Amino acid sequence: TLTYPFHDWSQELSPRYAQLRASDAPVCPVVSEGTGDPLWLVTRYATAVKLLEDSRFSSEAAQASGAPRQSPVELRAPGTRGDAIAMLREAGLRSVLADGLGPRAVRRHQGWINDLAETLMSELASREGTFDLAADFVEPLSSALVSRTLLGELSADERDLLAHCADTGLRFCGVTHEEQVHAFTQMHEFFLEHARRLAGTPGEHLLKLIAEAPLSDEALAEAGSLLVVAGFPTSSGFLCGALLTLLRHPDAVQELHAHPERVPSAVEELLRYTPLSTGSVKRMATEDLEIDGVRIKAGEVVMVSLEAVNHDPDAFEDPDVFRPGREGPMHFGFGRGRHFCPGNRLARCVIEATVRAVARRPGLRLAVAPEEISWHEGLFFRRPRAIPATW
Ligand code: HEM
Ligand SMILES: O=C1N[C@@H](Cc2c[nH]c3c(F)cccc23)C(=O)N2CCC[C@@H]12
Ligand SMILES: [Ca+2]
Repeated sequence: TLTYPFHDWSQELSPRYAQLRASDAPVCPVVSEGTGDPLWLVTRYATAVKLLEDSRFSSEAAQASGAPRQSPVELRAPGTRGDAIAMLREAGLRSVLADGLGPRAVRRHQGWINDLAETLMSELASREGTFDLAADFVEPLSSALVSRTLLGELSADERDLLAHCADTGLRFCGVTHEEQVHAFTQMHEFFLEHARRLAGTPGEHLLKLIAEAPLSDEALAEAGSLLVVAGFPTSSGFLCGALLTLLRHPDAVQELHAHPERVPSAVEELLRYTPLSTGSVKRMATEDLEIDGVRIKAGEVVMVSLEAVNHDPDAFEDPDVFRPGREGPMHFGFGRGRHFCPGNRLARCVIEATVRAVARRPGLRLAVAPEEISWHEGLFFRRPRAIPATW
């Protein structure tokens, strides 16, 4: 009878996650609020590891059209396949995805990424009065990341369209079903017209490397939509949430100011501590399976809340405490197993650049109380409406 998700749109995690984590079962039945579909939900680290590293629990089958699902609408343009990352790896493009997303891409981009974060912070520090870290730092930094490393150079209008399509499509509520679907239609039709054009510009952005490698307009458009939904609301949501975390922990920031070698530990702890998705990664049983004693029938979908797992006290001592340099296991902020986020290198690079830009300038603080922060309600990927801030 428990419906999913739990409407915890701010950084305050729903109490249900601890309730289920403490209950007497390793997986719990829920019902999708948006479709009425029955789903399984995992909240414990030990169980999550087992699930996400068993390839008989399939991601592609859970993303497929017609699957039991937590989203109110299918997350694809009608009539399209909607599984770009599989299609690209199927077309033999793993080596290109590594060149575009891996350590060589980070070496290519980290210089300007850090120059940009400093330039943005410096411009804000030269201003008299208050400013908005969401609109004045995160949005330009994450837009530049998406443009220069993933899509190619976008005009302001094009960026606004894609950002709007992501915010409208990647929702549990707040928009009608047909508005939600049409957001994917608009983005797909944008890339049907513009994906190849974007590839024919200067740069080494991933969509270029995909278009240049040894692909139909429909496949390249699916790649563009993938890069928007995978890179834009995630990075912008996470950077906003990590800034809120840092601004609430001035002692930790002061330690990073004094000991810049401790920033990478703080980046990893932010990935554990700062919640992002309001839903769950999901996988469909491709045959009858058993997880810690509970039978999962072929075709049933099992969900893992990364947020729940990252706050599991059996995994992390004092899980609700922001503690850079804690010595526990790998966080789940990028997932686990074969589908571990391939954007994790660029993500870490932009997070580190943000953490260092903040640590170099102590005194940065919120210009309102944490409870005065307003949150977009119903996004898959949490994001505050604004982060009023000041020195
Ligand atoms: C910055 C650019 C990013 C790109 C290009 C990117 C790309 C991707 C792609 C293509 C996938 C699908 C992999 C698959 O299904 O095999 C993925 C998964 C994932 N990403 Fe990212 N990502 C980015 C940023 C982020 C950030 C900032 C976070 C979190 C802080 C994140 C968290 C995740 C997680 C948890 C998954 C796993 C989903 C699952 O297991 O089903 N990503 N990412
Ligand atoms: O909310 C949602 N999460 C993702 C899974 C996820 C968890 N964390 C993530 C992250 F940080 C980056 C990318 C993805 C995720 C998913 O499958 N969704 C289906 C329907 C609802 C939506
Ligand atoms: Ca079905």
